[PDB]
Amino acid sequence: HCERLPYDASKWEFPRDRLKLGKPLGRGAFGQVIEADAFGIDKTATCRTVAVKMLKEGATHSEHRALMSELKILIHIGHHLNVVNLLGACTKPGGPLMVIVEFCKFGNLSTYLRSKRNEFVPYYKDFLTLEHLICYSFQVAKGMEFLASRKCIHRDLAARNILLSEKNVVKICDFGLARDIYKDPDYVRKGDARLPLKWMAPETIFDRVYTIQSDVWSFGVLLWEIFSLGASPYPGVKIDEEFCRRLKEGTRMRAPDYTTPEMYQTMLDCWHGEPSQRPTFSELVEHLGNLLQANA
Ligand SMILES: CNC(=O)c1ccccc1Sc1ccc2c(/C=C/c3ccccn3)n[nH]c2c1
Repeated sequence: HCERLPYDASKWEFPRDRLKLGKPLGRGAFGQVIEADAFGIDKTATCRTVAVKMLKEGATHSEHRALMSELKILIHIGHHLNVVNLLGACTKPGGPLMVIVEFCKFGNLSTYLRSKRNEFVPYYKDFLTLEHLICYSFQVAKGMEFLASRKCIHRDLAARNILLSEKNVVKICDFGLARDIYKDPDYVRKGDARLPLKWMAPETIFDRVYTIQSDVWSFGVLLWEIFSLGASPYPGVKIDEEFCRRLKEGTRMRAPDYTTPEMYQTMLDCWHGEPSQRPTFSELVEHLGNLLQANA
């Protein structure tokens, strides 16, 4: 019910003429994220690279409403290291709605990890290591625990919606309308929708129920993506009625190439058939914290 939420223009509004729009970072049918240079958005009189979401030719007022509600929910959520943070917005009539968040130098985590297969050692400068992988996992759990604390759920948690910034900081985001879900193989036709089926819990697939505990299922798939170094889930499996049936039956992915035994058990835990029996994000934070320390 985001339509009832506040937008405080005195706090968030940023002049469109102080934004210099650059190259696209992601394009969907109706939306896009573009790299931009912003003058003084978060520090007095200093230029800052940012990411701005706005609509595209083809969009209608209903996409505009959805983008406005995205802005309001980002205000409600507030700041945490492990979520992409809102820096401002352009909402003034006469120009397009723009939602401005921090820029994350390395882009999405799925693409990034997939590029590091020849630059990974379990235990070489700028090589990824097992510690990196556990560290990213822990950070995303911290960010999700934070989102849950705000009574929000993600609904599209996946490595493609995690960004890598400087100093090995990862941030949860959602490309949303700025992803071409009609051309993206990760989204599969189900009725009138294109859904991220490989990341979805059985209750979401079958009952269209979304909760924080269904986000936990997705987090388990995210873990598999991290510890496969950006591989595509359910390798060599057609995503159809048979896939969904077997998932309800209890079929799970095998251990990915770069996992530890306890990381794989954590994936299986997140994939409990019973939502209430999956760990919470708070439990995951504690566990991943211990695993990180054990690695060190
Ligand atoms: C919930 N809404 C959002 O997450 C959101 C809001 C406003 C603007 C964008 C986003 S999502 C997003 C997507 C990509 C980014 C990037 C960087 C992308 C990048 C960087 C290098 C190479 C390729 N891509 N930084 N920040 C981003 C935020």
